[PDB]
Amino acid sequence: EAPDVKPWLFLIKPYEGESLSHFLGRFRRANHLSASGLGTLAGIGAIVARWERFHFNPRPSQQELEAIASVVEVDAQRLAQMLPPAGVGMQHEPIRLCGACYAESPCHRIEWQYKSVWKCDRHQLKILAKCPNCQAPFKMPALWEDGCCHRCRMPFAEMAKLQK
Amino acid sequence: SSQITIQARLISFESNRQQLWKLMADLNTPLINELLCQLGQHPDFEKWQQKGKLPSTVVSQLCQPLKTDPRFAGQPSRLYMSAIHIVDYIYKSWLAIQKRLQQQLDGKTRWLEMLNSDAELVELSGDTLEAIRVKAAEILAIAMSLSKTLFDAYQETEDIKSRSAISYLLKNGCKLTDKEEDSEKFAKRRRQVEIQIQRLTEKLISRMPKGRDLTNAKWLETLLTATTTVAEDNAQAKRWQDILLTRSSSLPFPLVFETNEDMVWSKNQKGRLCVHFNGLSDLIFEVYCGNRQLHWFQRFLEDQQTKRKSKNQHSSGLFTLRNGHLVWLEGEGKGEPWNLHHLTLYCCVDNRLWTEEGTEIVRQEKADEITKFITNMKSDTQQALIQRKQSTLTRINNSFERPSQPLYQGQSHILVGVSLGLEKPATVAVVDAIANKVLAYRSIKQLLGDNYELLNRQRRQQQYLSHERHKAQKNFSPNQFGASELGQHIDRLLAKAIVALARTYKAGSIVLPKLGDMREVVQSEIQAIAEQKFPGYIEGQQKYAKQYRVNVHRWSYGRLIQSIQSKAAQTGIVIEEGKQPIRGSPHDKAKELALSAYNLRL
Amino acid sequence: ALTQERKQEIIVNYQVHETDTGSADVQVAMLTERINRLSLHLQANKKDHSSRRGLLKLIGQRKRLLAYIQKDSREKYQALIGRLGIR
DNA sequence: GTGGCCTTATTAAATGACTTCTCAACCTTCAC
DNA sequence: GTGAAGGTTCTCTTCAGTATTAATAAGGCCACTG
RNA sequence: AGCGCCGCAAUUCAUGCUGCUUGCAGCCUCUGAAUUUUGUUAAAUGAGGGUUAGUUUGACUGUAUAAAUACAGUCUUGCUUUCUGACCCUGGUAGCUGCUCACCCUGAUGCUGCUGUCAAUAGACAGGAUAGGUGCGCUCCCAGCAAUAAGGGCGCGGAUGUACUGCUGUAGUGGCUACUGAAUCACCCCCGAUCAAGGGGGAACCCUCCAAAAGGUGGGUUGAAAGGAGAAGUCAUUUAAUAAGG
Ligand SMILES: [Mg+2]
Ligand SMILES: [Zn+2]
Ligand SMILES: [Zn+2]
Repeated sequence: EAPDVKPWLFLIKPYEGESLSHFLGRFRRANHLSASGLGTLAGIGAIVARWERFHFNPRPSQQELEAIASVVEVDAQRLAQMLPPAGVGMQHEPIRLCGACYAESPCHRIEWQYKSVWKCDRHQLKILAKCPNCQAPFKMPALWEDGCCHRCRMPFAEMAKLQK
Repeated sequence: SSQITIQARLISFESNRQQLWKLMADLNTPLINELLCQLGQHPDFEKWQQKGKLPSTVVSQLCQPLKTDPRFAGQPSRLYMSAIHIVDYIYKSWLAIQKRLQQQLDGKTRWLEMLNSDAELVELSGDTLEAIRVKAAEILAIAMSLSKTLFDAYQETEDIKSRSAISYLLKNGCKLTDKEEDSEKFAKRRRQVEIQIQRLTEKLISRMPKGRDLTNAKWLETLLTATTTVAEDNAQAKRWQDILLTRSSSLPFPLVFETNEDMVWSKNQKGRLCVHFNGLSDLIFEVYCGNRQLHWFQRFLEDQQTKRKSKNQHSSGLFTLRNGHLVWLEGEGKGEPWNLHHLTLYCCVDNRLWTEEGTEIVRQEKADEITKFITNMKSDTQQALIQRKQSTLTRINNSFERPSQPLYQGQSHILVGVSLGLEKPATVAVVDAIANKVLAYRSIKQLLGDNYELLNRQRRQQQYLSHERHKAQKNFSPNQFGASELGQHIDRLLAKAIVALARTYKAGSIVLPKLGDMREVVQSEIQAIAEQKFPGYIEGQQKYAKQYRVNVHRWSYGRLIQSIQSKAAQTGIVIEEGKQPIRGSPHDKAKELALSAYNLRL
Repeated sequence: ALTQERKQEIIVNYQVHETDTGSADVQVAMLTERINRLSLHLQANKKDHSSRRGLLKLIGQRKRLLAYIQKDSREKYQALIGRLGIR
């Protein structure tokens, strides 16, 4: 062993509005974990691959968030802030993006999936629901490694000027 | 199980059939629907669920003001009475189901609390395992019904040592065990109980009895709504879809005639047996039956004529006919419904009333029951009830002069055990219990004899017809069929074979296993395994052992038990219930089932 | 089934402009024609569960489109449902 | 043999099964 | 005045439920190492 | 290949057989059990759809008997089912209507798979359950297709505030309605009934019997079984739609 070392893992700081799908994707990339791997590591199994698609029948339970809060050092109350608050309706399929936010903070925001959200009040821009250059839909936020459209390679920060 | 049904087609000219159809479909079934609706809204409905019992008269009281409502007013008195009986039996059924399910949920919730692992039992007792093992040995030596006695002992003994010792003693099947607890087999056994509690909790969200709307007005108005109106949200549109997919009820509720003399039999000049019903004597229906049942319908006339010749000095309490159901059977093709559908009468008879010796059995059963009633029962109408009961008790002594057939005599020491299994539906052992020897085994193949090929046919058709339905569903084709009638045929062939063997060896009884609810056991066992194998993957869990779970849901152990009970009662062979051992082959299970039922006689 | 002439007449009547062929208003007008004809069919053909499967799809499709239009503009939405005769 | 992937819910229908409940009877009244 | 239709009561259900002996399993592709 | 089924063969055996001693010891012809192989000119299974109020599986009484049942007489009705035979089909003519498809890749409990005339394209005509693979069969496998499982890729047009949409034809494939074609049967034919209805006439084989070379009275027979039903709830499987779940 390395003497006086504590068993450790690569951590990531969650951004102020980062979605759980985006967060788990970064944590998985930081540790080169497959989606099945993190679920086995937390012991919740295949559930992680389901959450990364925003498939929330059922929602992330107290048990499973506290389980993920054992391998991720982020506490379960902060993990619950990566999800819609109680009774806020959300949509999983059309993945959406502000772009002007992504130039400031490279994360998907869970509020971009709310059924009540359509503009960024900070930027006063209509949030995108597909790539404005090539019309390809955005991939699940767990897969936003490159920070660009997977088809035409336009960076999300440039898509800010193609909004509203 | 001496009650059986015999049936016949009822034939009449069209205006009689049309008049009856309109009474049933336009008045009687709407009345039943209204009674079901009002009864499900009654302020005592929630306390009826707690008792599990309906008040004896509440349906009759609700029907009284409806008998003169313009929606329902046009019916004979016995059709209102029939509607009352339909509704009353529906809720007697439904409240009995809910009551037992609730007791099951409460019982297993207590078991989940008192199912503690030895690691938990060490902390919760504060004693070493050997110390609680000794304390369990004492508590067993006092409780020496043992299971219930330990469940009784657990509740009020707040002493956590004895309480834990009872928990340890119950975990092992009411006995001591030296061997160590396999922690994963315990965790699985705990998980099974949680699944069972959850599945019981879900079954207790049963719907109230839905009725039969024959107009389907709700479907058409929902169609007009959903096509011309914006849905306020997804939940309204889903409720619209759920209505639009609901299939229409074609047929009214049958009529029920609980008074056997409300069917009045006659023979027309063309020599055919005829019947008319109280309140509808102008509608003569002609009996069209198989000869294999004709002797019953002839008996109904002879019983009626006997009591008329004696000026009612006989009792209809010994009439072979018990009650009738009047049913429309769905016809193939097209027409007006009174022409398309075939009117059918189902008569309950008690098979014992065929013979004179069996009638004497029923007479004593009637006399004891009525003498008990008259003694315990002691208003003007309640005194009239006593007088009718006393008239019955007097008149059942008058004989109908029925065919004499000496009752079956079976040796008390000879038993037939019937092992029931998923792979081998029945296996029998004839045991001479005082000798402790098997007189005969028979396999499933020997029981079916020349019919044994039907058993492979059933398996083959169940596969084939399921796949043809699966293919037909994707086309929205109506041609969806199944093997239920072949399965019923097989169970009746087995029942006759088992009883014939019992007669041949002069067995005193047939022993059948208390299987319990095999489907909920298997379903919770497999789910507990699958949740370990496919953690967090529901579809993987549901695919796991899917065909075994299907096979267990098709296993017709209840239908086979029922067929055996009926055939044994018609020959006067006693049915006994025993515990089927899990060890051994179907032959050994049948032997030990038989011998345990003998030893369990006390 | 729908004729090309009735189809193109729906396009022309609900178009936002002469080359608009796919705005949500045109889509709900197309679906409203289909739903009206199929409702008349199912009133007569209750056992046509194959065709009933289509209705539940078509009603859902129009429900999603109208909900989309309504939160673009209640003025356009209310005007549109009034023209189509939808409550 | 390790490892990744595999979404989950409701309601209706068909089929196969399971369970529960029921299976009176004498008397009165008005009609030829 | 024999037959038809119609009336009437039948109670209480604080009881029944909860334990074993359990079977080898019931998962199938792909790729990738060892 | 895999899986299910079928028989075959083999071993062991008792629910089989043999014996005196009636509880035991042999044996493996019969009748069965335990699943062990194996697919053979074998023996068994075998799933395209449809067709009868079809026949037999009855009731009572007497006689016999150890039950089981059997014989004789009288009566008989047609219900709901399970098989075995035999027979008929591969449908037609108008309407209504769903789903599917820009294109490409993958290929699903996807679709299709017979014979033989003709026939380059196209299918038609006549046969017909012998219907792709094995003993038989599958959702497996083979071959073609695959838009009508899921996914993935990627055009121009509309729309772009979360909805999505067009590329889509005498098109492919389902469903519903009306009318309509064949068997509409139990040894065969013909004429009828179908909420009642049966009638006529034959063919084989066997009894009964003139005293008889010969045919012919009086009848019989020509495949079997099973039955407790209604009502209400529930579970499981599958299919379809919807939703992203208070
Ligand atoms: Mg959407
Ligand atoms: Zn922004
Ligand atoms: Zn792009």
